[PDB]
Amino acid sequence: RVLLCSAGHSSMVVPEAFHAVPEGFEEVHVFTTDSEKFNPVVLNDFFHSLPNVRFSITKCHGLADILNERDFEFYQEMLWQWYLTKMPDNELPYVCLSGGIKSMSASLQKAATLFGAQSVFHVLADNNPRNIEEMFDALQKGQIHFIEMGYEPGWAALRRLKKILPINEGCSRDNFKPLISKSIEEILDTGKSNQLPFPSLAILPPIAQQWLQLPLSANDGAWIQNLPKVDLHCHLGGFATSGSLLDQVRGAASEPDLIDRTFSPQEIAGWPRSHKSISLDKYMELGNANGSKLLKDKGCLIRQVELLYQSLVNDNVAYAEIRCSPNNYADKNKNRSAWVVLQDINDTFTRLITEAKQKNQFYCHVNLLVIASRKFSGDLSDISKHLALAITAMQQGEGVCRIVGVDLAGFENKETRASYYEHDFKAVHRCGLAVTAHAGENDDPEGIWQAVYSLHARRLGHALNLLEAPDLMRTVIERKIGVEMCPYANYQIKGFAPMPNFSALYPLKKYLEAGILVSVNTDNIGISGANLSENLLILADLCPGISRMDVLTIIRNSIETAFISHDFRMELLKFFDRKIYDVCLISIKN
Amino acid sequence: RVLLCSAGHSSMVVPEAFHAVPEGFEEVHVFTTDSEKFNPVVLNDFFHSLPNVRFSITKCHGLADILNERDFEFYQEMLWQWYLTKMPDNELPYVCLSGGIKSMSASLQKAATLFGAQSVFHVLADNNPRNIEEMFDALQKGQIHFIEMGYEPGWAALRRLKKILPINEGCSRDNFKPLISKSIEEILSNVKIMASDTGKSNQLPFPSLAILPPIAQQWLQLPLSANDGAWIQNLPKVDLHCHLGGFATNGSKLLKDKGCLIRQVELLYQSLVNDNVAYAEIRCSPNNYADKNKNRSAWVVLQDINDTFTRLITEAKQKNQFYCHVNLLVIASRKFSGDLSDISKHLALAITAMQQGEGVCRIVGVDLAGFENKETRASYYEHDFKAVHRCGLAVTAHAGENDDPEGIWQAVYSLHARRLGHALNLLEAPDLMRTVIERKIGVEMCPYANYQLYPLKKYLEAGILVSVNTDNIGISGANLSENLLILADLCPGISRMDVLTIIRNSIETAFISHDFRMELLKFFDRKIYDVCLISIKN
Ligand SMILES: [Mg+2]
Ligand SMILES: [Mg+2]
Repeated sequence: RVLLCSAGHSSMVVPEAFHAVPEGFEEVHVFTTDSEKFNPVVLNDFFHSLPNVRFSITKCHGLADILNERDFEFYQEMLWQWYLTKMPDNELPYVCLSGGIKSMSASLQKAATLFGAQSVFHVLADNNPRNIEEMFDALQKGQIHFIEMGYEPGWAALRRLKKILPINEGCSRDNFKPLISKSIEEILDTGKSNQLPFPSLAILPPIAQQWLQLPLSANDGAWIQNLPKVDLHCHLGGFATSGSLLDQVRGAASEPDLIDRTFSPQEIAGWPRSHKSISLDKYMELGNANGSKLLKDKGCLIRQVELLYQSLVNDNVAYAEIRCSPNNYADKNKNRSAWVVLQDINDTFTRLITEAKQKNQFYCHVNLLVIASRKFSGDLSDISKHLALAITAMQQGEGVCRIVGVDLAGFENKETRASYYEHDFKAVHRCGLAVTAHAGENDDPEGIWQAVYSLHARRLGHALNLLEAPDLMRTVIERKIGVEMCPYANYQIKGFAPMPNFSALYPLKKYLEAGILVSVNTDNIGISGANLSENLLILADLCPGISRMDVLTIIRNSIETAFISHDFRMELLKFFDRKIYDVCLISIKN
Repeated sequence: RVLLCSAGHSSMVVPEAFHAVPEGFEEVHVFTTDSEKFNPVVLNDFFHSLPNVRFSITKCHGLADILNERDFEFYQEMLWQWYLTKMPDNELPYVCLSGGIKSMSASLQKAATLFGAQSVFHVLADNNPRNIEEMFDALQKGQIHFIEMGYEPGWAALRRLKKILPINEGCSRDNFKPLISKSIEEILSNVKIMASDTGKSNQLPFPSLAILPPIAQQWLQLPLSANDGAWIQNLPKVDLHCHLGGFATNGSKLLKDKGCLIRQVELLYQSLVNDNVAYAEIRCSPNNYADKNKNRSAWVVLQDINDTFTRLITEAKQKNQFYCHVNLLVIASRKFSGDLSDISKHLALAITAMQQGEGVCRIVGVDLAGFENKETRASYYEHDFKAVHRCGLAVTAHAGENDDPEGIWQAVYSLHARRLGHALNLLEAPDLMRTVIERKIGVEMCPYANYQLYPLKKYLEAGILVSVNTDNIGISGANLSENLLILADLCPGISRMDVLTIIRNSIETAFISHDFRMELLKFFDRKIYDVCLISIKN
């Protein structure tokens, strides 16, 4: 073990602390001011009798004693740097405070309680011995007291500053940034006080408990990636659109002869950070290289599903729901019916889940979503076909990758407000499925009312114009209705701050403070060119002033709004709680 | 602003610390041991020179100095106790550390880190001044120096130990108890359990009261005993279903006048506060109480109810004493054939009444109670509810006691009832269980009402947001604390955790605004924390 000490007038308190553990101590490292009242020769001869005990001596060069604010802050930053440098890599260092005047003793105590120490304590003797032949009988008589106030874990993970900040033993106060000063300066609203999800978030030391409340920044990439996230609006057809993913899915086709390798979607400057707003038609056009024209192949379908699952696992996602269009990928020529396609995707996902779980690795439990599209070019019987297919998949029953519900989506040019397609949606609720609705992407605030009150839809897509219907806000809020929303996709197809020639503000922050159960999603990964992590991170320059804890409550809302069973909700909540606790403990160790 | 400092052998710290802040302070408290070396006369006269600010001296009885482990632990306990009796109620205080020898300096810094402080600092003087005039002189020359440390927020949950013991009327060594040691050991054990185990580490399913001692959590996991009556009485509660007219059992025959209604409302409020209930929703019958011959319309009666309730709420709040926010629900008695327009009248009255706006008490929803029958199903009144949801109201229902499961289904889906009354036989339709589960439709079930095997346990296992209510206090002759008490013997194997789950489900199913729900969550969390932390000792 390694012990640390600081003393003033007293010269050999370190030997007194060296008997704190009856077994003994292994390493000794003492840091103190440049005052001459400390005697290094006595400590040297004391520790020379024990060669097996390492004895390293360091002093505050250029500072005999603390006298003013500048001297105090200089000594504080140097002892901080020495403390980060000198602790054991995996063990908390030992430390004692039986010596030194108030300033350095308090500074070392605060540094120890902020980083952590194996045991801080005090050693006092009744007879205040001056020579070793005195403290020998002082400890023999028991006069020396081993004053210990309690174990001090500190922040179990903060020492990343040892590496992210280069170790510089020789330096002055002229160049140092106290990140801790910024993390302490502003700590203490009702919301951030009591919207704490994941009850274990009350357990982290007050440093982390308040750090979670700081505004989110673009430099938060590793931490946001290391969180377990949830995606609820993902289109499988838009996963692979270009690049290595497209090459891999194309090469896995059963018959590569009929693979159109000539088409190539055009580039958008700065994509995904579009230099200007884009229309919906071109947004679908960028996904023309994939979709249904290429995914008819069974091998292509298997490769796409496996690649999507692998990417979802790589993005640290723990639960997801996938929107699929089984009818679009059916082909009667090869006896590839829509039901067969859905069954194959179910078996593939179940096999992937089982093989990931059997190895006790990280896996994202995945459930499907069927798409009852607007059915362009008429032929609305496919709506009933899709509902029947979903119902059959739902009472299929056995398995793990279950179908949870249906999705209604499509173009808003037809002006469908959940009334045209209401004539058949009555039967689905009897079985026990769940209904979403892509409503009001750019339409009037009227259709959503029937979408929630006649369709009984528990989720909404986008609905970015909800801010102008406060009456709709109130009824949405009381009914606990989730709102799926895609940051990058909406930003690209509509335009929001801060790109030039636009004044529209992203309604996310007001949606959160209102209390709408909004869950951030990614829509089409390949076309947008951004995974869940990037979509979450873009909120920094999308909605300024947002804090990490709003992200945490967004994740909690995403858990809440998923069409899943109760017991699975408890288990997933427990796993998310533990994982997120470890993440905020260890990842932000920076 | 409050200054706290330790007194050793010299009067150096206190005046320089008091004048260190340019604005100055208002309350200053200094802690010291039983040592006769220190003198209080200088500080006494200095603070008497400025009597506008407050000052006090606390002496650690029976301890002149620290000479062993027992002496130091006793001093630390009394220092922590003096600190906790001396937090300002809301704001964090300032701390000066330069007093005493390094031992009490470190103890005071530990106290500041543990309980949080506004801005702790150090004070040093080169010339070691002695008497007031030359302290002032040295401060004139700028020899004074304040060494600011930082701003510790501290453990928010650990500022709540003032409730268990402000002071033990000057405890002696014979009856001394290390309560602050209990606090520090509970928090360190919680952190160590978090860091060591994983199975216990991840469960944590509740509002972040995880910071109780592990012994407290183990006691909570234990099943209810019939002797926990004091504990449940002390816990804040919520009564989402209470009928005003059935308290003094009355109603149509007696309450036609005005003074009787006022005294009934006051009695209901007094009884409701008497049980420490923080929130309740009341269903009333304005048409049953109107008197046309006296020019007493139903609207007038409802306005009088709202006015007396909000007046009482304001009166209770002005005293800063514990008060119970109450909202009103307009009943729609299912009178069937008689005066079929009464239903439309009641809903229209509700829409008009909820729009009054100003008033802490308001109308948040309507009720569908009345004579239940197949003809009285939800598919009979549904022509009239196309607009109650349009104006943003809320609807409850009472079905399942003798009705049919498809009636419950249509009530859930046609009326879009946010809540539900009774429906004890919901087990026999697992499909209905799933429908009520995923839609998060609450259930209001009163154990005494059905008492006059109970499946509530199975309801918690499945996941119904079950709320326990009084229905009608008077005819049942029991309050909500009694209702919670019957669950012990009435349902064996019920754990004290499920009582808190019932309370939480009740506060989620209340027809309340988002911000009001947020405030109620915070207040409920603080109150349950305090009450369990107090009651675990006894
Ligand atoms: Mg979409
Ligand atoms: Mg009742």
